[PDB]
Amino acid sequence: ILGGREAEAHARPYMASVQLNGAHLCGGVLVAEQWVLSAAHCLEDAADGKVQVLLGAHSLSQPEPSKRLYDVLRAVPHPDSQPDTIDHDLLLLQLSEKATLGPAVRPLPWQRVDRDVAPGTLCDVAGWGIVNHAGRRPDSLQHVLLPVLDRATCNRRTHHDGAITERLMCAESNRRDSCKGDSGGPLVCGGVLEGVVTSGSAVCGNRKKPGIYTRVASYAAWIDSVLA
Repeated sequence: ILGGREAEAHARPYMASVQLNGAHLCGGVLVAEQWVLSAAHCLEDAADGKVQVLLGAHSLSQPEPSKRLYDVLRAVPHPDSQPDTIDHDLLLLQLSEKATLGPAVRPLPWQRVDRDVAPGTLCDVAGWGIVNHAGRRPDSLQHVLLPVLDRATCNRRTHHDGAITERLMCAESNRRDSCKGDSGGPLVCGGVLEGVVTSGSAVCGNRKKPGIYTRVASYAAWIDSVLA
């Protein structure tokens, strides 16, 4: 997260760290007691690796009473996701057991009705991704409030040049943005999950390249089917 601040510890009890061989790989969001939603490209590399989910964390490294590392019983990338595209970039991870809930671990409601978030709406993005261009990784959860950008403008040639489908949304990315290691993390509006961070684009915090997020409401049928 570039241009943000350290989040209040455990104030986002839905926040998950998707880990590969004990190292933070992607953000994720607890959407049911036993299920974490993230981005498919997070796994599109993992292969042999041991995939786990850390819940209840603020610091990735430091002792905390609420921290709990879960194995994953199944990893379900969206069947239409593809390594060379930003489309359908969702990943559901089933935890080895239902998460132990408490003040620091709680699923977040997610939008099932397929309607766009209104342009200008301020939404919260959280994660442990890099916080500057030098690529330094923060140890504790960061977050930033970003205004939603109208899809039309986001699709302008200088921006994303027609790549933003009705299944995607954008947020402004000027000095503030999600970055490498923030992929899979949640875009939350008024306490509701609306978006998941998609593929890291080559430059973080570039105003001509708005952040791109997968619209969870657009994939509600798919999500529901997996969870059922």
